[PDB]
Amino acid sequence: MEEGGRDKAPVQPQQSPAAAPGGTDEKPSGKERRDAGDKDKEQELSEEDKQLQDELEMLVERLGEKDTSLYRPALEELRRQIRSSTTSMTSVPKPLKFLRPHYGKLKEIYENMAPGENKRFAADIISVLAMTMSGERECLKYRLVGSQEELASWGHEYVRHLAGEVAKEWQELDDAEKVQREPLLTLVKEIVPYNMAHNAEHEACDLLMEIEQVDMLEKDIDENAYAKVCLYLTSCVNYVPEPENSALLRCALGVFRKFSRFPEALRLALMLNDMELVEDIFTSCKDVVVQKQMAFMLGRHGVFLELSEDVEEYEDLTEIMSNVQLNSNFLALARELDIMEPKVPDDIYKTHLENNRFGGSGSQVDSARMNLASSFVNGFVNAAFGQDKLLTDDGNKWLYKNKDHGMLSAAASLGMILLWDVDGGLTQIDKYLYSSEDYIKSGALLACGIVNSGVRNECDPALALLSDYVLHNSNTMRLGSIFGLGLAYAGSNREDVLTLLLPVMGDSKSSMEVAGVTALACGMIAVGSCNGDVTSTILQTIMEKSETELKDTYARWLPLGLGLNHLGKGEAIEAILAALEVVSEPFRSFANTLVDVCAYAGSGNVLKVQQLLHICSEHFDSKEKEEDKDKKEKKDKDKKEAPADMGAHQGVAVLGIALIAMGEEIGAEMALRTFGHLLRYGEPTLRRAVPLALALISVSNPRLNILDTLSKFSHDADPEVSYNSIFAMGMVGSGTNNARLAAMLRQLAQYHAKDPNNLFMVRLAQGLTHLGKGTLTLCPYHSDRQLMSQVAVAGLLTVLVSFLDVRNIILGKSHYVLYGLVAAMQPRMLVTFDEELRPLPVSVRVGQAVDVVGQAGKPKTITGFQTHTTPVLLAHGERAELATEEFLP
Amino acid sequence: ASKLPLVTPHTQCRLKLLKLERIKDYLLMEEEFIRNQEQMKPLEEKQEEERSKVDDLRGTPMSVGTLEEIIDDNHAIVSTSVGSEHYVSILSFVDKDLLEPGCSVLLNHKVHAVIGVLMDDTDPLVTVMKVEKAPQETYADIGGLDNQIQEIKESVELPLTHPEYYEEMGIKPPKGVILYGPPGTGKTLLAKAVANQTSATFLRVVGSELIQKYLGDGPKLVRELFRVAEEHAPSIVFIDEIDAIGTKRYDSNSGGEREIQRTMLELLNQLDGFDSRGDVKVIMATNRIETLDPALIRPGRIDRKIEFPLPDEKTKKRIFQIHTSRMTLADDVTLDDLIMAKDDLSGADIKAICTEAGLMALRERRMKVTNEDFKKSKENVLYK
Amino acid sequence: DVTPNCRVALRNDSYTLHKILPNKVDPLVSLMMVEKVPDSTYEMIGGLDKQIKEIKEVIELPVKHPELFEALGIAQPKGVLLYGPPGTGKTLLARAVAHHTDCTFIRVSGSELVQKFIGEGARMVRELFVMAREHAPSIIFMDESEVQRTMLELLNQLDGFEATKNIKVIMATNRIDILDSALLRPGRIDRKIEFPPPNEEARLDILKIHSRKMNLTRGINLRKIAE
Amino acid sequence: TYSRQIKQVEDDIQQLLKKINELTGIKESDTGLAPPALWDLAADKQTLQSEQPLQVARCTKIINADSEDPKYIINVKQFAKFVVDLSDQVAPTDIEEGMRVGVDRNKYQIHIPLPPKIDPTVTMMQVEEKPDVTYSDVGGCKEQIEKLREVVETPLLHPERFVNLGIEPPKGVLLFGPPGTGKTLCARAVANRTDACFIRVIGSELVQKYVGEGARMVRELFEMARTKKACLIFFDEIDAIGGARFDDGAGGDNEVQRTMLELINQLDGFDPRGNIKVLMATNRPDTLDPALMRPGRLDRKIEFSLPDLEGRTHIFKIHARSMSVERDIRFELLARLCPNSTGAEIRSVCTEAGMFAIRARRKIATEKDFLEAVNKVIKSYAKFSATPRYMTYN
Ligand SMILES: Nc1ncnc2c1ncn2[C@@H]1O[C@H](COP(=O)(O)OP(=O)(O)OP(=O)(O)O)[C@@H](O)[C@H]1O
Ligand SMILES: Nc1ncnc2c1ncn2[C@@H]1O[C@H](COP(=O)(O)OP(=O)(O)OP(=O)(O)O)[C@@H](O)[C@H]1O
Ligand SMILES: Nc1ncnc2c1ncn2[C@@H]1O[C@H](COP(=O)(O)OP(=O)(O)O)[C@@H](O)[C@H]1O
Ligand SMILES: [Mg+2]
Ligand SMILES: [Mg+2]
Repeated sequence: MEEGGRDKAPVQPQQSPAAAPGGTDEKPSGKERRDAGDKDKEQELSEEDKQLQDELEMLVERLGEKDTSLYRPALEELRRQIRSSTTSMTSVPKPLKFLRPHYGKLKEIYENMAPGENKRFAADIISVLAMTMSGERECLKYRLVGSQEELASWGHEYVRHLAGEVAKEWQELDDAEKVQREPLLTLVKEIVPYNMAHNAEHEACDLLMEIEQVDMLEKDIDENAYAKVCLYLTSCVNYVPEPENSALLRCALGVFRKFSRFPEALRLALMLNDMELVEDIFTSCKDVVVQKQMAFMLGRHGVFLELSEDVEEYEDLTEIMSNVQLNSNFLALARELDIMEPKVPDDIYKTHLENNRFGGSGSQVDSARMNLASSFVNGFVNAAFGQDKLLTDDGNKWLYKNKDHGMLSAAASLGMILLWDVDGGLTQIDKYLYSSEDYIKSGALLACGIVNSGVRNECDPALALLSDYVLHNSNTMRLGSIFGLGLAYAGSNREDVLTLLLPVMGDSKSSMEVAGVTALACGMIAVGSCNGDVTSTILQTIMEKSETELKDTYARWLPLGLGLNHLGKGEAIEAILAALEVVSEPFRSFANTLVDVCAYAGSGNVLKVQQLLHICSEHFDSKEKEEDKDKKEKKDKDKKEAPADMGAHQGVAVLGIALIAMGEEIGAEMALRTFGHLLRYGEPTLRRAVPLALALISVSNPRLNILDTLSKFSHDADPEVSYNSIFAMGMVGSGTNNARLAAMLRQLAQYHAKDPNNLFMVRLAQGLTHLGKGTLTLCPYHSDRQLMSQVAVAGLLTVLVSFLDVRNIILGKSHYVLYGLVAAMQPRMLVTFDEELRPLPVSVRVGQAVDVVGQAGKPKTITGFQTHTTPVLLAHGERAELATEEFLP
Repeated sequence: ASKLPLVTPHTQCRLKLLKLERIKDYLLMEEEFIRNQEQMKPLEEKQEEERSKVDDLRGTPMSVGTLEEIIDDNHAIVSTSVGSEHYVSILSFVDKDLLEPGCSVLLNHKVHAVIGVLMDDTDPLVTVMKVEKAPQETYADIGGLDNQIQEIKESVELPLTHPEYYEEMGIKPPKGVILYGPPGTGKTLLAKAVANQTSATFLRVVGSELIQKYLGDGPKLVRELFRVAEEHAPSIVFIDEIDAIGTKRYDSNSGGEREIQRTMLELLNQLDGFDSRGDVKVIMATNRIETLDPALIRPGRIDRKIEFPLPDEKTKKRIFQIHTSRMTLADDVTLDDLIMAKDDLSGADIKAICTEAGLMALRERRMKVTNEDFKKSKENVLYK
Repeated sequence: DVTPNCRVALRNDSYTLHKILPNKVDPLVSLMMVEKVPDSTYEMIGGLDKQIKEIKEVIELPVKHPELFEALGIAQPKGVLLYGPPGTGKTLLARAVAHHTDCTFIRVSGSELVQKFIGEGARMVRELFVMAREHAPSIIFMDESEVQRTMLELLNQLDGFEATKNIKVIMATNRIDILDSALLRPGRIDRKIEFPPPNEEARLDILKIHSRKMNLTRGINLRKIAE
Repeated sequence: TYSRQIKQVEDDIQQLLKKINELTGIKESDTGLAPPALWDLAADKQTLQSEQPLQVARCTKIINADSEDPKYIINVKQFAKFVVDLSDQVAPTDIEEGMRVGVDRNKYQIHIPLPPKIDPTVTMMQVEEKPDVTYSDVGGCKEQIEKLREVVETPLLHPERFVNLGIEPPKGVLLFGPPGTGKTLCARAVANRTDACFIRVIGSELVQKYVGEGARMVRELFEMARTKKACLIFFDEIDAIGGARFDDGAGGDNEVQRTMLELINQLDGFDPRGNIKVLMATNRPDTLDPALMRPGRLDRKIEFSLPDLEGRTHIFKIHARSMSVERDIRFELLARLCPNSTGAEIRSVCTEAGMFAIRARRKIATEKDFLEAVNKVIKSYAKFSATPRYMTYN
């Protein structure tokens, strides 16, 4: 310990502040010149951020704190310069002069007067001087003042601009990663009124930098994936003009303001569609922005590009509508027939091979329900132009044999044979349509609504399925003619045929298998307005569901189209609109949780989760509302699909340990559909945790719950090595797990993963995380599998063709005007980069590099080389124009 | 445990805020999906009850068996400790994987069914041939060479520490490194500083101890040696004095020079096999570079050939300054007279003269070393 | 209380542990028991007094006083070569020094009954170092080319590669001009000590110490017998 | 601003990960147990079902049967020999003699036949896995690639052009030349391309300690080889497995010669390997025995020489395609400076020539960097050069 000798700072700043009450009165020169020699020496001796152990900042306040407490308040005649020498010296060490109750008394030194132009002694220093002190201001002082005292005195008025020049002081000194420290100031400052600080920093951000918008930009989109409802409401509309005013990157506008479409205002992204139709620059980014407006996240847009300039750029709309959809056809017409796919692969039933020699002999399984699964030897393999001529004979000779819903099934498989088609899908039905059969005609014409899905051209606004519907006095002519029109027009918001399908609800006909899927058909059309649909559902719900206490034909079908009619908003008005609408006995208050959480698909509002588990957790429920708790766990299946790769880990760490092992009914019977709505992504954290409850058949329960989780477990697309865990389970499934109720189900499980080698992107996360409907077409099946009385009769309308929004599979696409370039691509693991050094290292899977139409995969991001510069849209979106530029010799 | 590998950010980013609050989403939502288990069906504890149900399946007489084959439908032929093998079945708590032919397993006492697997206490030979700690000081101990230090850092250290320079170049490091010169020139002494420098697993073998007395035990020792070398990770294998396999004949080896030859065939495979080799660097040293097989010295098996010349006199004085650093040198001595004492003295000669001179001081209990200690020290060391 | 490499009592019905069986052997106590070296002392040294002082400087000092070499900043010696004709006191000297400084006098001979306590095959010689670092203040001794390669294989480990100290080697042989030049590297060997045949003075005292256990007759004139 | 507030919200939720994952049960780091959720198949049913009804059924070996009766003669590991009987679950057809069978401990009767012993050191030398070496990487010896590939895979991939012409294709080939010439690397393209069992054999792995021990490994090799339909057996460095027979005075080097003669007998005569193709690769062929060198065992005889000029230039284009270079360099000048050079030497010129660019501060090498590689690799290492007493193969 070497003390003494060089003690000038523990002596003369120990003497002259002690002689400062002895030199304030009756000594006018020593009051100000020793305060000047105290000010500039504490300034210059604390500007450097290498000597943080200053010789005054932790040394003078052993007596200079009590001297300051009798120096600034107890003087009472403070003039105009001695406050500039006093409050500029006494305000610097005060976050470390005081201990942790500084937060109520930052103001007894500073709010006397802010001395002049405070950044003058905060130019070189980064954060020791007054930026940590300013975080202490905006942490506590502006929170207590601006809790209900926003429009106020000096505590807000100068604090706006003091929160302006310090926020520019973050982008003034070094341009390090302390740039992203500024939305901490803009955020913790006025958390709910975020617009008043983003107006103070938006134009300063416009004059900030043109390269320092991108890490702050993704910094703001991450924050804008979810928040509290007002924070996500305000910070997302403040997110929008940053690539518009400062930057002109301007091509990620549509897919990243689908974020900002539903919660804020449905006309706001229509004004941003106007902002798409203003920047009329050219052809490339103009093409690529409106590529996604048809069949990548939304539809219902094809009446807004018929202005007075219809030559090619406003004649883009038909090419958006069907010709790049014909490029989605051209994928499988030209680019999948050359890679692997033959006309009849057929060999997954051939992959069911060696059970005749696995343990003796075979030729034993002769179950009649096996041919329901042998319908998909035709059906599931024939996606992506699997057209068959005299190879549909497994549906032809079974089409005329038995199984009336199998006559609906083999005739309904033809739409899965001809998918995304308008060219001949009406012609391939007509050779098997004419049979004078209620079940063949309604399944085949139900497949007519499947073929034109996404086309929405002139196929049948009131042409074919209206002619199918007007025949009705009976079975599926009445039923399977409203499903395909909602399926094909699921992307449309046309009101007229919605009012053609409104008397289907208002008929009050006793065909309840039709009246339940009527709500599932009209719910797929609109997600916003038209309260008359909701009135039409609830009036028949009162006329029918009230005077009965019976099965889930009502519960699985009628409020689900109301959830689809009020999907996607966190405003918590629709829960008041629909929860107080069906005030009733609790079996009609089954619909309390439908519209409440169906509006809450992707957000973070965990206060919804505590009111999603804490009202009805167990209560031991002696056979009263087990279905209402199955639906209460069904609405725990969102908050789970669109948060994107974040917090999904212990989604699986305990989703075997919460209900499926030692619940009562909700997990042993229902809650493995949390894995059936969560993902198809594919990872062993659930993929090796589910056969510990699936290979455990546990036959003491109603074992078709576990067999209901069998095919659903096999719900996962992007085909993998799961033929072990499913073909072994079907190998024991020959002897045990009786084929009298499961022969459709095990090969339904096996044939589901590898439908076709491709087209496996149905999982509601596009670009990075945006939705793309994907829920209106997927939800009523996982709601529909109440695990009974629909594996044989009623649910064969849904179990075939429920989800049909398959936006194909890959992103390897050139789309130059000639279509002569192939690519320069390099597929990798999902993005690592947030912020680091210079060109931030993007990701780490450099070993793969492609140039052609090849596969997508689950966690992949794809970049390039060759100085092509990929200048189109810069984030994601799978149809880059791919122009090139070579100003780099 | 391997929950989320996104640990990039390195500032106050909101991604870091929202991602850790979304781990708080998977943990708050699903800690409320942890509460309900023993609330609804207690029925056991499941922390020890099912565990003691396994432990009541398996008996306390746990016989230790050995695998030799696997049939997939949880039964296989396992070897007893006697030798009389059985055809027992395999349980469900056996985690069907850590099962290789030759693995130590746990069987029943009654029906000898495959209860468990056993962690292997390895073999002592790995601990024998494996260097544990850093031997000595750094490259600053060496002095005077300064050229091939860049060569050994070039071929070994720089590929390890900087995996960027070869990738911006589109190139791979050179494979084999060989060291040759007069004896006592610091050939092993460089590998000492390498074993200081690296963080990779380091193995060292003398070329004399390759040879054996039984037939094929040499090449088998080679095969398990490179097995041990590969089965870890990034590794450095050092071979000292590999001429001794070809120079000296011993009567312990039953096979003649055409057993040494076949050992050289096996090693000649193990340098450049068709197999995927891995991250195993090879550093070799000898003094009779002219004697051994040039088929092993070809580029592809050894890429870098490094000669060590004799120390020049200006480097000699540096080596004197090294080995006389921390000693109480009396000012009687003149090192320049000690330089030209031998015209071709090695670096070991300097250190030997220094240590023996210290021995001459400790014969007389002094603290400093005088000139006559060196005068009779060069007579003792050099002239005999 | 359960030690590795220890016997136990066991019950037979359930194979429950009963009681710890006392002890058995070290794998080195049996080894030197098989070898049976003639234990010696200073009190049976016949006239080798300067050689005693030479061997104390190499062996005795870096046990009792290792800091004394860090007072000079030099490394401690490791290897001893004893040479001269047979029958000159090499074995009793090397046994004696370890006996007085309390080290594990472990000679190696390359036999095969020694083999079973070192290992099952012991493909190297280096597996002895397991027992050697377990008896860490130890001294390895060697007789008069398998010894010559063996010593090099030891010295290559204890060149800086073995970190455990207090392990030193002694080779005893004759005719130094026919051994290895790599063993004649000047930095390799730390000290070589010659043992001459005894003169008339040193033939007398071995008769003196050796004459102790005999029942004599008064008046012998041992000087004439030594002459 | 929320500097500690992001840190403690990080750490309490990363800790609360452990605070509930200990409540799940993955803990109690075992001595060979399963994870505690994994095993629940054998929880209540198979605990008393795969244990209590189930036997041990100790496996045995059949000596022979007899006529008119089952009356089997069994054999076990150490114990005595019994007259045993079938079960009712199996036919007496595949209870053929010299066969392992599972046998109960009390009645001592046969339950199920077993596959024979493979001696798993012979199992380990099946490759199970393929390298990535393409025939494009073996450029410079294209006619040798064709003359080899017409023998290796063309009857295997097309067994109709030879049968319908009426010829039986050859089964044997040796590959020989100087070291580093691309023989082993050339075989890596074969193990890349092919599809059947690729069982590799290195000649220094068969040298055993006992007498005749290695010859039985040849036997088990060809026994598991004849079980398969088609197989490719690779031989490397066959000078270790045999040169010739030269024995004079005291018997020296006898043991390897018996394994070599066993390999001869397993190659020709007495209902041959059938569909088993062999492929040798050696360094010096002059040492080899002529009865081994007889066609019918070693039909194709591929030499690997040095390239003339253009194969060398192609090798420059192989190893120099994927490295940052000056654009306007020429490789033909480099090939004129290497009259006698192997492809590994050319690769060392390239890989050193990039290190010259790594020497000072350059991202792409130059022509003079190549010239700095040529004089060092070619002319400064020219003391060793490894070739000239192997051109004559001595
Ligand atoms: N250039 C040098 N500078 C300083 N000390 C050296 C030098 N060369 C050798 N020495 C010393 O001499 C001793 C012997 O050196 P080293 O073991 O490297 O010789 P070598 O050539 O490896 O012998 P061999 O390879 O035949 O065993 C080392 O302990 C080292 O301290
Ligand atoms: N024609 C060639 N083209 C490119 N590289 C070659 C060529 N010939 C040899 N090489 C290089 O030689 C190296 C080793 O080849 P290989 O192991 O096949 O030699 P070999 O002829 O089998 O002799 P040895 O049996 O001694 O190894 C390979 O890494 C390869 O890069
Ligand atoms: N100085 C001595 N005093 C007494 N006995 C000695 C002396 N030197 C040698 N001997 C005798 O020689 C024997 C030891 O021989 P020694 O030379 O140590 O073995 P080696 O011949 O293997 O070197 C002892 O039994 C001892 O009687
Ligand atoms: Mg050395
Ligand atoms: Mg080779």
